[PDB]
Amino acid sequence: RSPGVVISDDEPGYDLDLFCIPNHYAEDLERVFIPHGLIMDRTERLARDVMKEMGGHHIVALCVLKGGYKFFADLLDYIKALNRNSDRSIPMTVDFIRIGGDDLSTLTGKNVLIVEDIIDTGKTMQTLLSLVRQYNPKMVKVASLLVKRTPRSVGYKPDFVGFEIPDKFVVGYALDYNEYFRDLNHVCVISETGKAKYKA
Amino acid sequence: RSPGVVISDDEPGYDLDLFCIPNHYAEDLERVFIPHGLIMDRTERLARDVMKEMGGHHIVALCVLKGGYKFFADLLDYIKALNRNSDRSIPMTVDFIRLKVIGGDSTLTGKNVLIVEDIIDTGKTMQTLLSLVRQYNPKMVKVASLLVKRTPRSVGYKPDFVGFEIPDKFVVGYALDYNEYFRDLNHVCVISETGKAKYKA
Amino acid sequence: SPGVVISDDEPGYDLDLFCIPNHYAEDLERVFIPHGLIMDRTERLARDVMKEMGGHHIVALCVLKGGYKFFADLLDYIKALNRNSDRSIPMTVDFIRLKVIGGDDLSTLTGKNVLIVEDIIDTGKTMQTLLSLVRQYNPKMVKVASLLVKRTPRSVGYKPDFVGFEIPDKFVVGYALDYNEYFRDLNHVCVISETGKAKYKA
Amino acid sequence: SPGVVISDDEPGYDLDLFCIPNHYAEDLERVFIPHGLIMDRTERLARDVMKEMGGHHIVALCVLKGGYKFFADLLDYIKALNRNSDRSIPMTVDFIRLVIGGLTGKNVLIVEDIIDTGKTMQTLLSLVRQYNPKMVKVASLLVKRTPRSVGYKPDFVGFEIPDKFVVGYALDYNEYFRDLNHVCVISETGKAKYKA
Ligand SMILES: NCCCN(CCn1cnc2c(=O)[nH]c(N)nc21)CCP(=O)(O)O
Ligand SMILES: NCCCN(CCn1cnc2c(=O)[nH]c(N)nc21)CCP(=O)(O)O
Ligand SMILES: NCCCN(CCn1cnc2c(=O)[nH]c(N)nc21)CCP(=O)(O)O
Ligand SMILES: NCCCN(CCn1cnc2c(=O)[nH]c(N)nc21)CCP(=O)(O)O
Ligand SMILES: [Mg+2]
Ligand SMILES: [Mg+2]
Ligand SMILES: [Mg+2]
Ligand SMILES: [Mg+2]
Repeated sequence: RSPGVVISDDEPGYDLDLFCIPNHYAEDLERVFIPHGLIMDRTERLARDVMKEMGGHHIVALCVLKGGYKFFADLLDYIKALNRNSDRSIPMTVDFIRIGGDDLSTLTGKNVLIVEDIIDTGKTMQTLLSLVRQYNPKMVKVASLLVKRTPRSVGYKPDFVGFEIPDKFVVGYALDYNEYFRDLNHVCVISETGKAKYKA
Repeated sequence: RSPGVVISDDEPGYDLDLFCIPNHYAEDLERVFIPHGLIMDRTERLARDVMKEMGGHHIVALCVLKGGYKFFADLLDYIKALNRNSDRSIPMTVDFIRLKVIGGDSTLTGKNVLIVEDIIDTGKTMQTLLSLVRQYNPKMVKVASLLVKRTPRSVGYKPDFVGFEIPDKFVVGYALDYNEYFRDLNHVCVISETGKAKYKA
Repeated sequence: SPGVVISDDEPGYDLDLFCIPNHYAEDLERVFIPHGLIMDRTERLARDVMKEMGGHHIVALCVLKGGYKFFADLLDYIKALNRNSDRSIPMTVDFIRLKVIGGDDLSTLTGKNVLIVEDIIDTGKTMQTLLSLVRQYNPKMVKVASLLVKRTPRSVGYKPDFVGFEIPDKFVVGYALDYNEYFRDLNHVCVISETGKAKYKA
Repeated sequence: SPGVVISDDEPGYDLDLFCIPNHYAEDLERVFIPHGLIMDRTERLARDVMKEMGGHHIVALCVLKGGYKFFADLLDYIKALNRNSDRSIPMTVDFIRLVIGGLTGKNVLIVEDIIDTGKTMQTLLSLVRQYNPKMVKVASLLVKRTPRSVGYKPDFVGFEIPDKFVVGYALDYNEYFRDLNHVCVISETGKAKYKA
């Protein structure tokens, strides 16, 4: 339904000085695009949407490592918060994929929620949705923190979107650039003095 | 030095549907203006700034009720987080004051005083308060305000710590109110036309 | 529900097991109630309150100074419920201390669901007075939420409607509870060391 | 520091004193370790880690699945220290499932939910020693007192618990009770319903 929080092309983002930033990343980042707390507030709402739509059956929460781990944890924490303060409640099991994970035979007949960090071309998720559906789940839904407006898009749209962003390489909140920037709490844009430095 | 997070005049804010909003305010709000989480992030840095400038002597944190209570609580929580996770720290003491003055209290003498306010608009409230505080000779007076409005009506006061500098729009939430309502709202938001009419006094 | 009961011989926790402000390092003896334990109890307390007072407009009344942390945290959890359910109720806030100095005219309490938030009940005198006073303005309901309740011989016998913890007859500090204005800037509820009790004596 | 010690006669907490998920209302006996208590212990655990390993680049290795919640929180506190200190030391994240999932010349922080016999941690240690790093330390949320123990004692311990079977906070019982804030003790009805 919703395209998520839409971030425009001309969005300047925030100065790093305005926030508390992991200072081993001072000169490598351009601006802060999505502050940690903004992600949290958005994730809280997403959690309520997920429960409204899939909270009528047992849910299997599928975390796509590594970039999705932070989103996955916070999303589940907000779901768990709903489940212990409402009369409506569904049990959840958790799984982790990259390669690994449990036998996807456990997905049969269950409500599967795939949790991803970002959709670019959409190829990764199409491949994943292809492989999951061959085990006939009761329901497959996909929640992605980010969706990128890009000419290379297939045209796939996930079921839950946190943020729709421009075609710029974002890092932070578990999103990496060659395994760097994962320990950053905010989603920020990597600079050239950060790209060339951490390249390859 | 820092004017805080500058919110542009053409800032659209956020559609309500994207966030979790209290049901009884569903039709009373127009947009989410400053999301609760953004306030926390900015406040976290603000706590570090305060500790850099005032972390030398015993401080008295003065809360300007009612609107400042949320910001007061969170800012103190962030400062306390620093105090218990760092080598050197500074002991704090808390006082409360409401202005027409209804609160107390002369205890500010010789102490580092941190006044915590929700929003500076014309500057009169703070000017008055600062005169009343300087009446009793504190070692230092500092003001942290969550919001500072850009308005021609401004006398020209600028606090030492600012979270967000905003346009001349009437905001509510995060303890800020409209005729005592909307204090029970985490986000800073803009009132709808129906909302203004419903809670009009 | 008397809340979480703490026995008279509860040793508490060694300070070395938790993160405490170093400027209180030699001023405290044991951690009595960890801050996180307080939050969890407070989460359940918020649900109970809405279950009982969610019917009509709520006026939350904070008893300064000691109750500000509990008040802010209790109301945060209540707000979390209000924006995640289909049914929510408006809530206005007020601040008093500790006669009633400061605060709005108590006539505004007329007809509303009044919820009084206090840090600690000892003799019960402070609360019984305030209750009798508030009842004069004929509100639909008056309920008292208190973080702590002491088991003391001096007790008149008042029992609040919502209790976080029932504690022994020791003097505790932290979570906005003070010893001569000190220790309010402490996250955990703790007991004072004799060295600290002597340092901040009045 | 042997961590927080929970005695054998620990009655735990009555479920009615806390907020608990509906679907586990009868599957639980007592709340054993409140979520908030876990956070407070973890916060102090983070400063212990930074005291010991915070001079060099750390690689935090998460042990799936049970350790994921403790791993996330412990990292958040370390990251919080890291962006409030003056000497911000970088850290990378790795994941391993025990061997389904899965450094040389780096500092490794292994993060685990619970030490029981030590068989899991023993294997992982010998499986990490092969890659030859600089330093390896182990952080475990729980260390269970048991006669079936090899006698391994990790470098960082949150809580020392009696020989009871606890669930919650990503610790499971046949993959259930992971969606639970507090560490709790299973009810006998719960053992029967979710048996495999
Ligand atoms: N082969 C891939 C790893 C992940 N890809 C995402 C890589 N990626 C694509 N864009 C970004 C980005 O802005 N930041 C980060 N950290 N990663 C990015 C999949 C995106 P899709 O095009 O298959 O839908
Ligand atoms: N006499 C009163 C205190 C409140 N005023 C703030 C009133 N105020 C001024 N602007 C706003 C607003 O946008 N929202 C809310 N809730 N209140 C607002 C003080 C601002 P200043 O003009 O003395 O510097
Ligand atoms: N508003 C006033 C006085 C404070 N009293 C509480 C003082 N007090 C009573 N016990 C304690 C304690 O253990 N710690 C702290 N900080 N304060 C304590 C009120 C309790 P009561 O009138 O119902 O007997
Ligand atoms: N990798 C997995 C699990 C095996 N053990 C965990 C099994 N285990 C041992 N005790 C418990 C318990 O109390 N709760 C839960 N959920 N699991 C428990 C690890 C401890 P060890 O016996 O290898 O030294
Ligand atoms: Mg991915
Ligand atoms: Mg004001
Ligand atoms: Mg009191
Ligand atoms: Mg394990």
